[PDB]
Parts: sequence; C-alpha cells; structure tokens
Amino acid sequence: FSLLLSKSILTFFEKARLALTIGLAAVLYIIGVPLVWNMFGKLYTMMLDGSSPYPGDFLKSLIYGYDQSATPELTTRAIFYQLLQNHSFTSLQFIMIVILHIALYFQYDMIVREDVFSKMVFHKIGPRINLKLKLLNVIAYFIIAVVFTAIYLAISYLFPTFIGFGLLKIYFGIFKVILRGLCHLYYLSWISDHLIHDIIYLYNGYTENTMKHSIFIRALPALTTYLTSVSIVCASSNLVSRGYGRENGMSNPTRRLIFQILFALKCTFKVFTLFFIELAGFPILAGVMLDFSLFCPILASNSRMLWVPSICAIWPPFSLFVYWTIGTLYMYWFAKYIGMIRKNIIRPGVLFFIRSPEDPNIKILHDSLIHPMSIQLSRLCLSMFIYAIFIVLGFGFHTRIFFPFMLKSNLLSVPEAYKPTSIISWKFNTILLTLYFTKRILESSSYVKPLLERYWKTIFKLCSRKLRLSSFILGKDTPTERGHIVYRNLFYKYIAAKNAEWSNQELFTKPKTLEQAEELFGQVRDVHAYFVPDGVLMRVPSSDIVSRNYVQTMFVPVTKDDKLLKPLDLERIKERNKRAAGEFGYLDEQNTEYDQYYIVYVPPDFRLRYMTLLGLVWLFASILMLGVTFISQALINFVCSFGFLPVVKLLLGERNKVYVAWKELSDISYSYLNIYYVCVGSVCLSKIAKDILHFTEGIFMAIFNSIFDSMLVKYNLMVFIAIMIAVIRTMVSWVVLTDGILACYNYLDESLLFVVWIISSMVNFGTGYKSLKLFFRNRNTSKLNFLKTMALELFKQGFLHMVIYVLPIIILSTRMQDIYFGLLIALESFTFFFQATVLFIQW
Ligand SMILES: CCCCCCCCCCCCCCCCCC(=O)OC[C@H](COP(=O)([O-])OCC[N+](C)(C)C)OC(=O)CCCCCCCCCCCCCCCCC
Ligand SMILES: CC(C)CCC[C@@H](C)[C@H]1CC[C@H]2[C@@H]3CC=C4C[C@@H](OC(=O)CCC(=O)O)CC[C@]4(C)[C@H]3CC[C@]12C
Ligand SMILES: CC(C)[C@@H](C)/C=C/[C@@H](C)[C@H]1CC[C@H]2C3=CC=C4C[C@@H](O)CC[C@]4(C)[C@H]3CC[C@]12C
Repeated sequence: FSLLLSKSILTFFEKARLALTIGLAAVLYIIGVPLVWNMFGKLYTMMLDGSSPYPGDFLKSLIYGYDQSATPELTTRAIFYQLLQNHSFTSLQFIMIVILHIALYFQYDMIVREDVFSKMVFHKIGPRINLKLKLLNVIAYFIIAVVFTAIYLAISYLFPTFIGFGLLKIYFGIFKVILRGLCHLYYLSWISDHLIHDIIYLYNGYTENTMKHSIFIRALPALTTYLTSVSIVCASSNLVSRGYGRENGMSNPTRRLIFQILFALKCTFKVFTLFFIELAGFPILAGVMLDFSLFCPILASNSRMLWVPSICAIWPPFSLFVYWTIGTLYMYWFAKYIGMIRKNIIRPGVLFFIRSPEDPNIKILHDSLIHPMSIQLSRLCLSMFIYAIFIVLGFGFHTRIFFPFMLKSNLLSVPEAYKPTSIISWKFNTILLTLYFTKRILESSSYVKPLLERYWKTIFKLCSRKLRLSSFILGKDTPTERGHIVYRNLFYKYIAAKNAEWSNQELFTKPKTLEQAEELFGQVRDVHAYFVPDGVLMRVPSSDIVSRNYVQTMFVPVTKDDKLLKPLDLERIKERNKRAAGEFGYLDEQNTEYDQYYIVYVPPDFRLRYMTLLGLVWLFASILMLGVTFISQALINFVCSFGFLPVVKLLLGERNKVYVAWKELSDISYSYLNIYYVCVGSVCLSKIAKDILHFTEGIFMAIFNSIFDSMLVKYNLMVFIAIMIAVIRTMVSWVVLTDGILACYNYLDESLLFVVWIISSMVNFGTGYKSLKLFFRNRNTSKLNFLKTMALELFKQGFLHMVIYVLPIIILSTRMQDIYFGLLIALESFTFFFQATVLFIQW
C-alpha cells in the first residue's frame, strides 16, 4: 500500500500545485489586470488635469477617482463595491477596444483579399519546485502584462489626449472665426436658448475642467485626435494618388507601398462606416422611432416621448441593445412582409429598388468598395427617411393622435397597473415571454400565413382596380381601367354616377376624346357620360433583379407596338450613369442576365396614384392589425368574463384574491389593452384560420411544442435544474456534516463552518457541471428524451442523495440518547467505510 500510496500523495500534490497555479493566474489576470488598467487610466487623467480629485490621498484617488460619490468613506464594503464598479468599467472599455480592433482588422483583411480592390489600386497608381517554477512564469507574465498595459495606455490615451487638447483648441479657434464671419454676414427664446445653454455648459465643462466625471468630456480630446488622424489618412491617400494614373506609372516602390497601405485604410474606414451605419445605426434609430410611436404610447404614458430609457435605468447603455433588438425585429418582419407581397401578389418588377433577399448578383463588399460613399450614404438616408415615415406615421398616428384624441379611448393603452417600469421587473418579463411564445405559435401554424396572403391579395386587387394601377401593380387589367369616365355634369359625376354610366350604352365600346365628349354632351341629352382614354403605355423592368444601368432606360413611354413615343436621350443617361458611378465605374460589371421589360399601362398622375396606393396599404394594414387585436381581446374577455370567472366565483369564492384579480383584469380589459388577452385571442383565431380559409374559398399540442421546444426555455430550465441540484446537494452536505459528525462529537467559530460550506459548494458546483456536461450531449435530443434524462439525473443526484443520508436522520430525530448517537455514528462510519473501500479498490 505504501508505494502507490506515496505516489497518490504525489498526485494530490500535483493537483494542488495545478489548482494553485490556475487559481492565482486567473485571479490576477481577471482582477488585477483590469484594476491595473483602471489605476493607470486614473493616474494618466490626473497627470492631464495636473491635480488629483482628492489631493494628498492617492489611494482614494486611485480607488474612487473622478466619480460622483460625494466624499465616499474608506469602508472595506464600500471599497469592494467601488472596485467591482471599476472592474466593470474597465472590462467594458477593454471589450469595446478589442472588438473595434478585431472588426477593423477583419475589414482590412477582407478588402485586401478582394480582387476588385487590386483593380482599384492598379487604376489609381498604375502599372510598375516545479510548482514554484510555474508560478514564476505566471508572475513574470503578469508583470509583462502590467508593463504592456502601462505602455499601451500611455501611447493610446495620454499622448492622444494631449494632442487632442492642442487640436481641439485650434478647432475651437477656427470655429470662433467662422462664427465671427457668419455674424458679420448676418449683420451686413425657449428652444434655441435651451440649446445654447446646454452647449455653453458643455464648453465650460471642457474648458474650465468642471465636468471631470463625464465619459464623453474625458474622451473628447482623444476622440478628436483619432478622428483627425483618420481624416489625414483618408486625404493623404488621394494626395499621394494625385497625378499618377493608369497611364502615368508609379515607378517608386516605397511610395507605391505607402499608397497601398493608405488606400487600404481609406477603404477600410469607408466600408466600416457604411456597414456600421446599416447594421447598427439603421436598426438602432428604427428602434428609437418604434419606441417613440408604438411602445411609449402603449406601455407608458402618451405624454412621455421615450420608454426604453426608463426601463433601462439600471444600466442605460443597455437601451442601445434594446433599441437594436426592436429595430432589427421590425426590419425582419417588414422584410418578411415585402417578401410575401413580392412572391405572390404584385407584378415581378415593381419593387426593384428594394433589395432582393435571393439575388445571385449580390457582392456586398465589391459594391461597398466601388460605389462612391456619398451615393451609398444618400441611398441609406432616403431609405431611412422612408422607414421613418412608415414607423412614425403608421403606428404613432393610431397610438398618439387617433385613439387618445379623436376617439378619446384608451383602447390602445396598457392599464396603469400593468405598465412595465424596469427591464428586470416581472411585468416586462411576462409581457415579453407572452409575446415571444405567441409569435412562436403563430409562426408554427400553417394556416395563418396563407390566410394573410389571401387577405392581402384581395386588398391589393381592390385598391389597384380602384386606382387604375392594376396593370402596373398586378400585371392584369381590364380595358376599362385605361381611361376615366367623363360626365356631363358634376351631378352625373357624383350624385348620379350609376345612372349616368347606365345611360351610355356605348361607354366601353367606343373611345371619345375629352373635347369630343364635351361636344357630345352639348349636342345630346340622353347620354351624360363618356369614356375618355388617358395615360400612356410604358416599359417597366420585368424582374426585381435588374442591373441599375438597365433601370435608367426602362421607364419610357411606348406605343402599342413597343415603339418609343420619344427618342431616348442616350447622352443624358450616360451622364447620369457617370454621376451614379465614380472613378471606379468600369470596374463594376453588372450582370444583364435578368434585364427584360414588360409593357404596362400607367395612368396619369402616377406619383399621386401610387402614393395613394401606399396610403391605402397602410390603412388596410392598420385595419387588419387593429381588428385582429381588438377581436382577440374581446373574444378572450367574453370567454373570460362570462365563462371561467363565474365558475371561479362559485368554486374559489367571491372574495378570493385570484377571483378579484381576474375580475378587475377583465373589467379593465373592456376599456384598456391587455397584451395577454390579445395574444391568447391571436392563438384562438390562428386555430380558426383553417375554417376561415375553407369557408371563404391541436391548441394544447402547439402551445406545448412552442414552449418546451424553444432554446430559450430549454436553456432556462437546464440552468435552473443545475442550480437546484447544486444547492440541494450543498444543503445535504452541510446538514449531514453539522447535524451529524459535529453533533456527535459535541455529545461525546462560524468561520470554519463557512469554510467547509464553501468547500462543499465548490464540489457540488462540480457535480452540477457534470449535469452541464450532460446538457450539451442532450441538447438536440427529443423532448421526451430530454425530460427523461433530466428527471433521472435530478432524481439520482438529488433525491437519492436526500434519502441515503438525510431521511434516516429525519426518522431517528437514558438509553435512547446513546442509541440515537451511536446509530448516527455507525451509519456515518459505514458510509465512510464504503467510500474508502471503493476508493481503495480503484486505487
Ligand atoms: C431607396 C428607396 C427604397 C427604400 C426601401 C424601404 C422602402 C419599403 C417599401 C416602400 C415602397 C414605397 C417607396 C417608393 C419609392 C420609389 C423610389 C423609386 O426608386 O422609384 C422609381 C420608379 C420610377 O419613377 P418615375 O415614374 O418617376 O420614373 C423615373 C424614370 N427614370 C428611372 C428613368 C428616372 O418609381 C416606381 O416604380 C414607383 C413604384 C412604387 C410601387 C409601390 C408598390 C406598393 C406595394 C406595397 C409595398 C409597400 C409596403 C409598405 C407600406 C406600408 C405603409 C405604412
Ligand atoms: C456608444 C459607444 C460607446 C459604443 C457603441 C456600441 C453599440 C453601437 C452596439 C450595441 C449593440 C451592438 C450590436 C450588437 C450585436 C451585433 C450583431 C452583428 O451581426 C452580424 O455581424 C451579422 C453577420 C452575418 O451573419 O453575416 C452586427 C453588429 C451588432 C449589431 C452590434 C453593433 C454595435 C452595437 C449596435
Ligand atoms: C493628429 C496627427 C496628425 C498626429 C498628432 C499623430 C498622432 C499619433 C500619435 C496618433 C495618430 C494615430 C494614433 C494611433 C493609431 C493606431 C493605434 C493602434 C491602437 O491599437 C492603439 C493606439 C494607436 C497606436 C494610436 C497611437 C497614437 C496615434 C499614432
């Protein structure tokens, strides 16, 4: 036994050495390194200002720094809270810096690898003791990390901030000169005064060093230095490229490499800016207007203007994540709607400007490199403005200017008692989970989308037929749409429209011009209406995937036989193409595989007609959404006020808390908006959708699938079970030790009990990590297999441990004292002996 006993002691020593090396390295690299970074940042800020926030005492200065806590005390608890906050701040800064560097390097690599980038470049320049040893390493690496952090923070914050002071003083002087010139030109109280006050406040805070806490006012000099450096790089690329071209070769190799680097950086910044806008600022601003128009008037008061900032009061930066999420969700749903319309309802070619999700001729990087930044940015701005019109007008009208004022109704406003106030609150979480589960149920159903598509087909056909846009929007039109019916009198035009139409028996048989129609009205009294053809046939693109050059030639009027009514102005088209392109126009090679055109009829006043069509689309979408919402709410309310509530009144009583809660909920629902009722009714109508489809031409299973099949619920449940089993086994272990061995020893210092509790907690967190390992193995398994595996694991490592140790003690709890204590000692000794025997057998 002695030989491999000593060997096992050596293995335990190796374990302990490895555990200590990992633990010390982890604690240092996770705590000290962010704290060393933050202390160096505070020291550099003090050097820049020249004075510490707390003169003389540098610890408090290096602990609290430039914070708003008024004279905080040096309490160990206060110190711990402050250091946690400092660690969070520095972790956020480091994460942001690392992400920015990674994104920029990836953009640089992708652009450099691109072949069209090489073509652009060629166009511009033209052709040519062991434990101790390990620890030593850990400490040495930590010292290297600390000195690297000091140097990097120096070169990245200290010097940039000083150069920022200089450059920002220069720019303030230049701005002052420009303002003086503007005032001279000009010469030769609530809103503006408030804005002037805010700007003067910011300027005084920066210049007089009063705002020492603001992140923005501290980063202003460094940000100015970085922006100036970027501007210099972008301008110097063009400056180096001056003169040289495809004809004038650039012989010098060093200058060639310098330009290659500068141009790569310029393209990196251009593509990064465009992508950052389109992917963050586009969704974030869309979410901001969604908050302004829909969420704030509904989940908050109409008087307020934004709602997400209030619920993100815990950590205001999370409002950006919330805004991005809601904006991205809105854009995804709008893209789905446009996809449905494009797929089935409207003519293929109408929505050519909107980007087609399934387009083989998509080269995002190539287009970002070649097309000028101004043109792409302008297209983004107009698309953003159109999305703003849709969001703000379409939702905010109903939520702000229609229901509260015209109808004087709170039917589109959550009741005061159920308005969420914080993101972590139960109200917000319940609303969000209800919406998520209902969305999952609706998407899972196979009859909702079809019915919706049929509704939109009917709506589009009706609106287009009314506006005489059937040919342009749908592709099929009767000849009656190709002219307006001129009536003799306004009475016949409006009051007697049907009578006047019936009077003319030659209306659609023969076309009459306007002057001829007036002449016939003057001559004859029997007929008071005639058909006057108007509008001209036009060429329109026959597919959504059409080269941008083709679009510039495919909106020209034509005769019946595909002959242009006016000779095409080719030179103007070429000039517009040159403007739409840039120095790199020829490099773009647009594919003409899908460049075909339809000859469709376009009525007069086309712009007004399709604007009215979009207005009618908004009107009918609003009618559909409001009808679905209110029908769902009314259906559930009728079911849950004339249905279950009387039953609860009989069974649960008339004064029970549950009965009062649901009764008040229903009574408010008759006048307010309950999202829960709306969602449940939406599920019910989704079920009725099949019957609706059949006539016009299970529930619990679906709910179960949607709930217990989503990855969110699975992850939440598995984490909950892991925590539960860990805490259960910790309670078992602590109770066993204390109310067993300790009590028996006493029969025969909180610090020690907390220490052993920590040890048991660590070992049982390892036990829980065993279940976490089970999670990954069973992540994709079926619901029944998942539930059975989870139940067996929980049972065995939970209630089995419960029964083996605690329950006999439960039952067991003069000679009877001795019997009790001896029996408990014997059972503990038997368990210890069994464990030791198993370990010895394995050994
Ligand atoms: C960059 C702009 C695109 C923005 C992307 C996001 C917008 C989402 C879709 C909204 C469509 C409405 C915007 C119309 C803008 C037309 C710009 C253009 O390039 O036109 C050139 C063309 C030609 O204009 P022209 O007749 O002046 O001729 C110009 C001739 N050349 C090219 C030689 C100079 O105009 C059109 O073809 C207009 C067609 C509009 C058809 C409308 C389809 C309705 C179907 C419903 C979809 C909308 C659902 C959302 C509605 C919800 C309301 C709340
Ligand atoms: C205000 C300063 C101090 C920092 C600003 C950071 C924000 C603008 C953050 C908050 C949420 C971040 C977004 C959170 C997550 C992602 C997902 C990511 O998605 C993809 O890259 C898709 C790629 C593919 O699948 O092809 C794009 C960046 C983005 C939106 C981030 C962009 C930057 C955002 C908007
Ligand atoms: C205003 C310009 C013309 C003058 C003053 C140049 C200032 C230099 C010091 C600036 C301009 C660009 C800055 C710069 C660019 C890129 C990086 C990489 C990053 O990972 C750390 C910061 C670091 C290393 C900084 C250091 C400071 C630089 C080099």
